Amino acid sequence: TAKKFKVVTTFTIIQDIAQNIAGDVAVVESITKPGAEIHDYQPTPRDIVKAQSADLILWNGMNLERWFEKFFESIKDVPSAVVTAGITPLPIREGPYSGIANPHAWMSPSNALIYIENIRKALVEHDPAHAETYNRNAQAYAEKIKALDAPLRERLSRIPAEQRWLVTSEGAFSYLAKDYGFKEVYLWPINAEQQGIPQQVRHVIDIIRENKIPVVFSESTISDKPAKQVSKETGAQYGGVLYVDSLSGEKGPVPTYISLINMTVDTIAKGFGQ
Ligand SMILES: [Zn+2]
Repeated sequence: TAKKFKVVTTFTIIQDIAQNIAGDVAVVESITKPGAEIHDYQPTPRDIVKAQSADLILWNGMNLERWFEKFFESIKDVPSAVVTAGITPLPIREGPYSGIANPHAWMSPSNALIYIENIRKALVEHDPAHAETYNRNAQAYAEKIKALDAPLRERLSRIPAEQRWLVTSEGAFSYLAKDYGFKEVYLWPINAEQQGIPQQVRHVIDIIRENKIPVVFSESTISDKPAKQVSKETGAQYGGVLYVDSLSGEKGPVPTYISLINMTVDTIAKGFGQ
């Protein structure tokens, strides 16, 4: 066991999934820090250094990392793989990014099985000496992720179907909302320039009042102020922060992808009174 194979991912969700497949034979690091906003992140010369010293680079695609392709052309002779191949996208519904793929495909546990398989294939292709380890680690982790779905599905099924309105800040939850049958309401369709402008806030306020939706949420990499303004003006409680675009730090409450899905579903269910 000389040097461990080095994998660099764009953001922390992919880091944790990939590290479970890598096990003990590769080290996986994320370019972005826990808590950092990932869509419009601005890479630095230190990020270039980290990617250039990798043996493999992994990114989401599906219009997530607006910085990645320009960043990756600075990198020489390091292979890359997009980990969302074979996932059917949901289009963004409005705004300047309307009609392109919503990147947040990892919020569906069923989609996460495809993430696992794509990362396994990339590690097996670019580090073939360790293929048996990657294959065994991916099979074990996919078992965990597959078993994850049933308790989450049952928990959220407790909410009456016509009350399943998921009101968030970024429209980051479309794939989870589809899996578990929630109608989707958000203050902005995807992180970008405008986030909590008027018109956005008022439309969401209107939908909450018409349907008496009991709760509204924010997310861990953006500002909680728009969601709190929405809850102040309506009958909705502020349900707290959901995790979607980043893990917490390793010593925080959301250290892993599994903990992210569990925590987001728990916080939603609690917002509806379980
Ligand atoms: Zn996002």
